[PDB]
Amino acid sequence: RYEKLLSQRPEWHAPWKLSRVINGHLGWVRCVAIDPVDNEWFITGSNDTTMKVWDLATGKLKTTLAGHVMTVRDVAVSDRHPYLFSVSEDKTVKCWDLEKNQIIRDYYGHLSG
RNA sequence: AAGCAGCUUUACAGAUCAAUGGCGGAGGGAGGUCAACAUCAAGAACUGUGGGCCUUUUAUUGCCUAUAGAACUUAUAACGAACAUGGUUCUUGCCUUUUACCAGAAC
Ligand SMILES: [Mg+2]
Repeated sequence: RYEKLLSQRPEWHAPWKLSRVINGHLGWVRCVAIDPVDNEWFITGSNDTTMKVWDLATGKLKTTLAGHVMTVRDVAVSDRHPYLFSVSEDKTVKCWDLEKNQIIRDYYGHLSG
C-alpha cells in the first residue's frame, strides 16, 4: 500500500490569496450561497438574523432580506426556480420569491432549530 | 304596383308512371330551482386542416402561407350592472400581554 501510494504524484494546483474583505453584517456570517445560474451575486445569512445579497464583481451590497427572528443557518438558491430557501434557529423554513424579494411560502413541522 | 311572359312551386289533374337528378325520410317536439363532462382573462390575446419551416430531417407543438368555422366573457375592460371572509409580509391605529381588532399596501 505504501509503495503504490508513494510512487504516485499529486496534481499541482496554484496557491490561493486574499482578494477582498467585505464588512457589513452585524453578527457572524453563518452561510453563503452563489447565484447558481448567472454567477452575478451571492447571498449571506448571519447571527444578526438578516440576509444580505452581494454583487460578486464589485463586492457592494445589493439588498437586505429581513425575514427571520433568529440566526439564519443555511441558504440555498434553486437553479430550476427563481426561489431562495432559507432556514433558521427560529425553527422556520422560508421560501423567497426572487422576482419580488418577498417570502411566499413557510414550511412548518421542525421540532427544533 | 297590378294586366301578361320567366322563377318558385304546392291544393291538385296529367304524359311519364321507365331511365334520372332535387329536397326530406332510415328513432319527434317543448320544458326541468335535474345530473355529469368540457370551458370561461389572453401577443386583442381562437381552433381545425392542405402546402412550405428551425429542432439535422422540423415531428404533434414554436415559424411562413392558403382556407373553413368561432359559442360564452370584455374597453368608463369582465363570467356577478352584485359584493364577503381568510392567510403571509410591510406600514399604521387603539394599546399592560395574546386572541379579537384599527386601515391602507403588496402577494
Ligand atoms: Mg404570558
